[PDB]
Amino acid sequence: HPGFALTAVRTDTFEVDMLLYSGKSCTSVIINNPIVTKEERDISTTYHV
Amino acid sequence: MDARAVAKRPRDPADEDNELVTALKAKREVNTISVRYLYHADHQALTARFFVPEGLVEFEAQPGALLIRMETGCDSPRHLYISLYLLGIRASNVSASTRCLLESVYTASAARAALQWLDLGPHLLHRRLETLGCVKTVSLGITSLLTCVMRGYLYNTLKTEVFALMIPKDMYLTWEETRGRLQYVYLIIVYDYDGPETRPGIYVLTSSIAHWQTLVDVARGKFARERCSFVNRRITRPRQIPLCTGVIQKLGWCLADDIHTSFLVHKELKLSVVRLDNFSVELGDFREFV
Amino acid sequence: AMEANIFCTFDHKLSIADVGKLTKLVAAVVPIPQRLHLIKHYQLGLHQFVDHTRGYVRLRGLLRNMTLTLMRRVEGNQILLHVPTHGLLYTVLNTGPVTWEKGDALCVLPPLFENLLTLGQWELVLPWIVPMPLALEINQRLLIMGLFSLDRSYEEVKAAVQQLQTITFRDATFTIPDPVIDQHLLIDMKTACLSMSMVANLASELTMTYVRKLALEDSSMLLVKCQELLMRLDRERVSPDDEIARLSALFVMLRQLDDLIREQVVFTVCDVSPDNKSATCIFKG
Amino acid sequence: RRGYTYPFGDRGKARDHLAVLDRTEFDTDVRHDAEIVERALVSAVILAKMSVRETLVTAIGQTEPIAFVHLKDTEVQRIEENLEGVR
Amino acid sequence: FAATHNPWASQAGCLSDVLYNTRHRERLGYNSKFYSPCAQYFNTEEIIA
Amino acid sequence: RERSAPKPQELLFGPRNESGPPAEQTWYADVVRCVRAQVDLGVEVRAAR
Amino acid sequence: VDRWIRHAAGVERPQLLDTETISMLTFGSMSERNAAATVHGQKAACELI
Repeated sequence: HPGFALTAVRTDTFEVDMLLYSGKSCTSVIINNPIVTKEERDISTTYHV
Repeated sequence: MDARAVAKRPRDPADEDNELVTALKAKREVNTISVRYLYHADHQALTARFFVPEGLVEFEAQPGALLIRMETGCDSPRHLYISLYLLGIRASNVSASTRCLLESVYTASAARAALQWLDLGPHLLHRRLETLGCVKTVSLGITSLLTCVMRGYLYNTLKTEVFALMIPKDMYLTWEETRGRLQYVYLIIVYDYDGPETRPGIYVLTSSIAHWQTLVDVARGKFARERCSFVNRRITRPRQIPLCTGVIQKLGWCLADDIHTSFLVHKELKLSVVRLDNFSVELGDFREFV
Repeated sequence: AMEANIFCTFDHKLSIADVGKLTKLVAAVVPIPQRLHLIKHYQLGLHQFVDHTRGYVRLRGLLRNMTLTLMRRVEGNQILLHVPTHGLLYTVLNTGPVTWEKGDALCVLPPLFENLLTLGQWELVLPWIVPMPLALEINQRLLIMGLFSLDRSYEEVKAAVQQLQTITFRDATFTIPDPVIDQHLLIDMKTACLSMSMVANLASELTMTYVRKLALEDSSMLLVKCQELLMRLDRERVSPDDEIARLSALFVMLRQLDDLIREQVVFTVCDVSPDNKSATCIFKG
Repeated sequence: RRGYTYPFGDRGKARDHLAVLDRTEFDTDVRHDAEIVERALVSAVILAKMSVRETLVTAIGQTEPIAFVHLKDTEVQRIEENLEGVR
Repeated sequence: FAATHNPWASQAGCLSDVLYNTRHRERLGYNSKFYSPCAQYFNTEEIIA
Repeated sequence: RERSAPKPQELLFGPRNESGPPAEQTWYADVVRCVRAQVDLGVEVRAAR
Repeated sequence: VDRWIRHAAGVERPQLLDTETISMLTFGSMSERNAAATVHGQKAACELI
């Protein structure tokens, strides 16, 4: 035994299934019609909604 | 191959139904998506998306910054993207006041590390920097996205507004009295071969001179001291092999009335800029002169 | 609405596997020697230019003369090719050995290396798509190892040539072909090297005479120290018509050398796929 | 200097032997010079052998002997006669 | 209610403080990618924030 | 002045590195002119290398 | 002493493209190699104070 001890610290990551409660009309969500924008590239054309 | 067929005027989107409209109308089907007008579907500018860490995003939330990609001798982050401002702290031209200002702003691991990677390598700057376009977006985060264009104007998604190009004043350079109806904007880097650390000077030029030969002759006439020092270091400190007293890169065309002097604010710090309110990008790689 | 494409015809009948193989390169850069609407498959690629006496230098000159054209679509009996107009962005395939990063300024190089579409008499040899810094590096390395041809007998020359031959560029290591074959140097390489040697040699002689006169005039004070420099190197060790002929010859040799001196940027990259074989880029000069 | 300029097969091996050769300078003590001169010479001979592709012994516990490289035998014979005279 | 149960860890500059505070670790040359359980307890600048 | 070149982490993190001397030096000089016997002694003068 | 301690602790010398790689490392990198097989999961890195 050397002249000094030591305290070790450790972390373990657990996997968990949560449950969430919410009250009726706790929030109101505001949305519009989805909107599409075009990125033009020759071989493949992409559209962002 | 007929009289009626050849006489036809070309087909244009505002009157011809968009492709998704064609498909849905032909099936007689509906989507929840509102898809009649496609945004970005009439843009002439060619854009790209870049990711950068938060430390380098200073002074970049303002559209109109000029963006640079620089080489690093490492492997996994090997290319970082830096702004012309961060390039200014190293510029041995810019005055002490502006230098201390943007040194006070650019205080993070990422930007400072960009500075050591610039100061470390034996290569000259122009053999380490590749130029990108001018930026117009900001999407914040620990790693942020920037949208950059290098061919054309610089404007909002609806083209509701045009974003200027912003130059820091101590880099702004002029060589002519009577302003031309059209002027090009060039980037110039020049090297001081005096002292142990060859001090690089950074310029953004504006001139009506389109031709390469007369432009380079005027530049060499105005940069006499650096050429003298190039020949001097050739003579006095041999078997070190300098090349280039400077390089010139072309990106832009603006009308003289569009350019104005302006201020720039960030974190209530006050930086002075020269602005080109309407501006278009056309990038060409460097050319070297001695 | 529509675009002006170029049609290409293959004469040798194509097995279904081979026309499938055609699709696998449906976005690569296929050079063409001329602008015309319907061309025969012999014209595609660089095989017609492959003369085994002439190497990399002549082929890069020709590639500067060539017209680059993206393969666009594949159908039976005829292939669609697309000539890229300036400024527009296009999708290209990475055929060369090296990977790409955003913002890379690309060039074209002659083939330096399974052969594509080995028809009975023909082979499809695409150019190398390379970033410009490696273009400078490889051109210089090949050029220098061209210089050492006359004294390859001594061991240290062989070791230096080996050191110049191996090239690394962003995690890619590959060996370029030696421009010396059977101790004989290909005529194009020999002419280029001789021209560079003569340019330097004749500059040495002419510059002293023509500087010492100009030094009298120079208010920009650099020509006097230029004369000082040329005298410094001088310390390290004639008819007028012949003199004007010598100047003319100096510029002739300089003109013959221009292919090694400057090359154009043809593509520059905007984004690259995780499928790294392909990337989008805009078309330069 | 010559080794740093010379085009070796791989930079690592020649660089290491040249580095142990580079920082070998003396120390104002008589006894230690006898060790360090030999210690420099062995590395120098390693480097010279690698330069001209003659072999070097990689056996553990064996050091490549201190000797010339590719001199003609008359020169080294007169060297050894001079060394006897120095004895 | 003792002053400290581990003098080598609680003091403002002791062994564990310089070893595990992210700031003192930045004064040294660490590698940021490695998680350290102590950093949660010791980064006193963030704790004060 | 007796400072070794900074280790990389010192330059990446923390308060700035600095340069020792200012670009301008402060000097005093004695000026003697012989053509008219005259000496200038109380001179404050600036010097730069 | 360094070699003796490294062989006692069992760790290899730092080999790297020293300067630029070390600046990158101080910026952050994944240096620790994987184990060949891990029937038990992620390494519970213990820290000692």
